[PDB]
Amino acid sequence: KDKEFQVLFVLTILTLISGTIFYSTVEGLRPIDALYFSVVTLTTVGCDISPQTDFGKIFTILYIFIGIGLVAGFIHKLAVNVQLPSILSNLVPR
Amino acid sequence: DKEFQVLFVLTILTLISGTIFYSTVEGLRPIDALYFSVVTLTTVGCDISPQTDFGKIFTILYIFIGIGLVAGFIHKLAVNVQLPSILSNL
Amino acid sequence: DKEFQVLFVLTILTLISGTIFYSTVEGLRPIDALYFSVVTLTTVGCDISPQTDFGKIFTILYIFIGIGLVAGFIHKLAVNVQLPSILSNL
Amino acid sequence: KDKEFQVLFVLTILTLISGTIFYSTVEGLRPIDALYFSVVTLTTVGCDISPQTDFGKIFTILYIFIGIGLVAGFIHKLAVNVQLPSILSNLVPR
Ligand SMILES: [K+]
Ligand SMILES: [K+]
Ligand SMILES: [Rb+]
Ligand SMILES: [Rb+]
Ligand SMILES: [Rb+]
Ligand SMILES: [Rb+]
Repeated sequence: KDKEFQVLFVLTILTLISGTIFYSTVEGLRPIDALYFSVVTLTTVGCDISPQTDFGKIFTILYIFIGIGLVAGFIHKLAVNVQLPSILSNLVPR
Repeated sequence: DKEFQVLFVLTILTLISGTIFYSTVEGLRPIDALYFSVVTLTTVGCDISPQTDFGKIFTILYIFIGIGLVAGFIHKLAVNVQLPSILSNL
Repeated sequence: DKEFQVLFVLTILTLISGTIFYSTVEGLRPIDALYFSVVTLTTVGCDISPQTDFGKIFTILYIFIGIGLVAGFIHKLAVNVQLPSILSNL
Repeated sequence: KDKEFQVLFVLTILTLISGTIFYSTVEGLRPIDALYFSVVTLTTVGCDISPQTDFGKIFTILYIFIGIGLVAGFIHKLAVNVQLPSILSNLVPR
């Protein structure tokens, strides 16, 4: 078990929870839409919508700067600790 | 190089999976479904988004499932594409 | 850590430079100019684009000038932000 | 002088030239807008516009897959061979 991976996972879940609550409260999005906006923002995919309120713009700025680094670290650890071992195991002739 | 070959195959299958899902669930044309799948997993982004809740949840999982895969494929593809030029001018 | 400090400063100045340019040349409000600068250099992207040719050329140069800087800053910021949690649960 | 950096530079310039010509021809954009769309696409920033024609969609797909890797490699080499040495030199007390 990788502690760095566990922390990055919990931090990402809390980050996405925080984003969902914020955008559904301040920007008036449905929780599902708020979660989607948080995910596509922190993975840098982006969305067709932007925050309308100045508070949403400021939060999104800070959210982006801390969130991108965490999610990116989680995606890296997810690739090397889970997806890559699973791919390798699944390529073994049995 | 079997490393690049497997990354290609995985990327193809992932993109196929997205094209099928978005063309059937989100009603996009196949070419538009593929485009959405590609720009989503490469993080270029689109000027549309899934309008169904089912499509939103899928795109979230689709991103985490495929974003790292496509990143690895783009890297290996870059190496193979530029290596002839590096070797020629060297 | 002076490494993180200099990356912070450089990022601040780059973002300030974009906010000034986009608020004056592209007529955005300062907060919107900053938002555009941030989402452009982090590659999140925006639902607008510069409408003047001068703004387009600037954003092209602005991307190549700052994209690598912000990437390095986001990495160092990530390390500093998560390191207390790593150490606490270890 | 770094040959890898030189090749990555020339390849990026040719890639952006190719994109500009394509999008101004097939998608009917002004050359400046075509170049902008090529840059923001290959850096993954994205644009508010998407290709309208099916040929533009297919080209953009292939363009993205080859273009992102090259531009990303150029940006890396630009950071380590040019921007970072320049920053370090500019931080030297004189
Ligand atoms: K975008
Ligand atoms: K967009
Ligand atoms: Rb809400
Ligand atoms: Rb044109
Ligand atoms: Rb991106
Ligand atoms: Rb984007």
